[PDB]
Amino acid sequence: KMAFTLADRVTEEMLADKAALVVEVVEENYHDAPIVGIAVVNEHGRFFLRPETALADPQFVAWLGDETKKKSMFDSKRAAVALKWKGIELCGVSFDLLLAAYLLDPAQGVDDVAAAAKMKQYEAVRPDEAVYGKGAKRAVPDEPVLAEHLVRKAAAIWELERPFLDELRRNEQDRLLVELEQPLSSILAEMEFAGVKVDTKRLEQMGKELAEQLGTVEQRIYELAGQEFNINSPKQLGVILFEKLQLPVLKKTKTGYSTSADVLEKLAPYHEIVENILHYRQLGKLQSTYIEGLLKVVRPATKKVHTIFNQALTQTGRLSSTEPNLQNIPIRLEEGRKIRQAFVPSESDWLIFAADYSQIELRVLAHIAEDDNLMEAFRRDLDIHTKTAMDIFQVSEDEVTPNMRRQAKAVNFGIVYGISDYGLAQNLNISRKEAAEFIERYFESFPGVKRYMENIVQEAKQKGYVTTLLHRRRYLPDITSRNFNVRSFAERMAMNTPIQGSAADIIKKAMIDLNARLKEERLQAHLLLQVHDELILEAPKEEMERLCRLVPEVMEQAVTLRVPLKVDYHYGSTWYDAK
DNA sequence: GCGATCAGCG
DNA sequence: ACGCTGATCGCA
Ligand SMILES: [Ca+2]
Repeated sequence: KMAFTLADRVTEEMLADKAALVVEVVEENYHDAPIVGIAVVNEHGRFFLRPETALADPQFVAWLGDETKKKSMFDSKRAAVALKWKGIELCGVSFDLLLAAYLLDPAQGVDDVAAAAKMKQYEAVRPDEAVYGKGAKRAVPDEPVLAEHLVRKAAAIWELERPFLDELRRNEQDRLLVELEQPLSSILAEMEFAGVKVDTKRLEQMGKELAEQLGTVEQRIYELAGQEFNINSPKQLGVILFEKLQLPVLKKTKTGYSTSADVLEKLAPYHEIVENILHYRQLGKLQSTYIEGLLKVVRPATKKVHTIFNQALTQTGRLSSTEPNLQNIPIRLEEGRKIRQAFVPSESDWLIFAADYSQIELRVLAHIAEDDNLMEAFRRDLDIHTKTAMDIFQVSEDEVTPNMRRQAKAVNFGIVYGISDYGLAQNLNISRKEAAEFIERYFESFPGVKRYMENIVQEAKQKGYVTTLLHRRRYLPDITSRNFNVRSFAERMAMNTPIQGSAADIIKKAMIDLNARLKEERLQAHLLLQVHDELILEAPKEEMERLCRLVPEVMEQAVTLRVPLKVDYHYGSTWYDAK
C-alpha cells in the first residue's frame, strides 16, 4: 500500500544530497548488534536495501560518511554506533526525529517513529512493537513486511521534519536541537563505542572476597535473630524485626512493614541486628550489581564495557546510562568506592582524567533567582554545603566530615526544591518545630530564592510549562489539579526542573566545546563518561598537564552566568585515583 | 511486571 | 511531606 523499489544493488539516485535514512537495529542494546535492513526516501523515490549489499557497496559507504550528504533520521545514535561496529562512519545527520520529539514534549515517551508521527496526526506507519512483536515472540518479519515497514518509517521522517522544525522554532528550540542535541548525539556515539576498559582480574578477586565477607555477616545475622531466615524476604525480615524481636514500627509500605535504610538506622539503638542487615545489604549490592552485573556485560576480547547513554528519556534533559549504568558506580563508602579501581585506561601509559562542576545547581539557582546573598556567596567561592553543615551540626569547618557535608547537601537542595518541616525533621533526626524554624531562617538569608520558587510556580500555572536556560521545556498539567497532593508534586517539579535542566544544558554545551577544543589542539584525549555534572576522559600521560589547563577552562566558559562556574579536576591510573 | 530498596547526581 | 535516574530481587 506504499510504493517502493526493493533494490538488488545501489544506484546513483539512492545517493541524493538529501534523504530520510533508516538503518534498522532491532535489539534494544545496539552495541555489536545486527543491522536488519536499510531504507532510503528522497526526491527520486523510496528504496529498500539489504544490508549485506549496501554496506559492502563503496559508493553507499562513501555517501554514508560524506557530511555534505544530509540525512534525516530517527535515533541516529543507534544507527551511528551500530554502523561503527560494522567499521562504517555515518556523517551528515541534519535532523533527528527522536530528539526533535523529545524537545517538544519529553513526557510523550516517544520511543519509535509511529509515536512521534502521532504528534502531528501522521499515521501511515506502524509501531515497531506491532511489527516485531514483544518479549519471547519478538522476531524479524518476512522481508516484504520488513521492507514496507522501514520504507514507511523513512517516508514519515521525510514528511515530518518540516512540521517538527516549525514547532521547534515557535518554541525557541530549533537551535537547541541543531546546535546542542544533535552535535551531542555524535559525541555520545563516540563515547559509547570507545567504551571503558575493566580490570577483570581485580574485579573477580574483589568478588571472591566479597562472598567470604557476605557469608560471615549472614551468619552473625542468623545468630542475632536466634534463627535462620531469608534476609531478603520482606515478610520474613519484617517478621524477625517487628514481631520476633518486637522492634517499633516506624513506617509502612503499600505491602507491609518498611525496612528501608533510613528506618533501619533509627532502629540501631534497639538492636545489634539492624546494623548487620545494613552491612549485609550493602555487600550484597556490590556483589550482584557491581561485580557479577559488570562482569556480565564486559566484552571478553577487549575487556571493555559499552554503556548506552539515553539522551531522550529524562524529563529534565539529563542523560541516563544503561547496561551497564556507569553513572552510579559506588563512591561514598570506602568498600564500595574500591570498585572504581577496576576501571582502567584502555591503553598502556594512558591515564584517567575526571573534571566536575562544583555546586552547579546552586550556582544556576543564584543566577536564575538573582538572589543577592546567594550570588555574593559564589562570587566569594564559598562552599555552601560545608557552611550549611557547620550550621547544622554546630561544628567548625575543620571538623566537617564528608558525610556531614553530603547530608548538608541534601538539606540545601531539599529546601529550595520544597521539602517540608516534616521531611527535614526526619532527615536530620531533629524536632519538627526546629525544622520549620531552620527553613524560615534559610529563606531570611535567601529571600530571592523564595521569590523565585513562588514566581516559577505561578508562571507554570499561567503558561502550562516551565523552561530551562537553553529553552528545554517540560509541561505540567497537574499544576492546576484540584487534588492537593497531585498539585504539590507538580509545583515541586516547577521549582526543580528549570534548575536541574539548565545544569544539564550547561554540561552538554561543555561537552560540545571540549570535543572541538581537543580536536583543535590535536590531542588524543577523548571523553569516556558523563555523570550529570562530571566528565571523565582518558589520555596519554604526556597530555595530562595540558588537560589540567584546557578542560577546566572549557567547562567554566561553556556559558556566562552572573556567578562564575567552578571546576574541580583530578587524574590517575584508575577511576579510583582520579578523585 | 511491579514495588521496595539502594547505587549515583543535584 | 526535595528532584532526576537504573539494577536487582522477591513477590504481603
Ligand atoms: Ca559536583
